[PDB]
Amino acid sequence: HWGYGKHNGPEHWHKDFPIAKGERQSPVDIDTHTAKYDPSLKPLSVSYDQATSLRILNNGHAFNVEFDDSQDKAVLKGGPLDGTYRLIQFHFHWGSLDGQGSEHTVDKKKYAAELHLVHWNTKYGDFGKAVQQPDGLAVLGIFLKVGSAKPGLQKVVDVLDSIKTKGKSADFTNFDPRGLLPESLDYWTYPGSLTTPPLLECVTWIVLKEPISVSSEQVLKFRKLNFNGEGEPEELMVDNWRPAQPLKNRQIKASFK
Ligand SMILES: O=C1Nc2c(Cl)cccc2S(=O)(=O)N1
Ligand SMILES: O=C1Nc2c(Cl)cccc2S(=O)(=O)N1
Ligand SMILES: [Zn+2]
Repeated sequence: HWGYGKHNGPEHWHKDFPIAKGERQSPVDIDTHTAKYDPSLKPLSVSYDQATSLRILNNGHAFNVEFDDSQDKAVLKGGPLDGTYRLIQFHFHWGSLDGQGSEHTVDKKKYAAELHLVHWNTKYGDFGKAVQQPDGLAVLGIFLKVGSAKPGLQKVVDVLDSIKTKGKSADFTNFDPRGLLPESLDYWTYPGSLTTPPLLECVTWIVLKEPISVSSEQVLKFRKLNFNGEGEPEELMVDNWRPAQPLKNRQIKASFK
């Protein structure tokens, strides 16, 4: 099964998922000098006030905080998007060391981690239908650097002990994802894909320019999670990131000068 090890990692994924070598794969390096300001891009609208978190799951690849997406409660609109996209889950990718972990890079710089807030286009009715469409998902990507703690992350950090191993879940209600956002919503955007199998080319990527700061202790706790199930040999959940993929025939657009 695919993963992040030497014998099942990103360089192997194309054998089961040939779209891994496709025309709009993610992540990519964001070359800040080549991204063009697009004055027709609108401000992002992030409307998370009525978000209903439900559960946190270790799925063997990351941990996902899942939301009730059966109504328009937490939605992303505006920016490059047409229509309304509903928040379904968020998760992170992170490194074994503070010098790596993000999937997107900025002028080849790797951040310590990257947050993905995953939303699906309500015109397709459900997430499974949306991933079959070129405009089915919008993923809001936020970089994490190590410095001061992020207060709004701590409730996530403190439940990770209860979902150490693959397949474990825990109740995770009343979590407010607004506490994970930076001050500015300036962003880069481009068309891409899921960054794990099935690698479907269904994502409008919206990557915020401003990172959030998390503490060394917060990210150290991410690194105590396990890829393995309970009662299996312990393999720390670290370096669960895909490296940058060829940009090919795409342009990255900036919302800001
Ligand atoms: O600014 C840069 N940051 C890097 C990081 Cl964070 C990791 C690897 C390579 C680079 S880089 O040297 O290409 N230039
Ligand atoms: O690793 C990732 N896997 C995803 C899956 Cl499986 C579903 C949707 C969005 C993502 S993601 O591209 O945001 N990052
Ligand atoms: Zn992701």
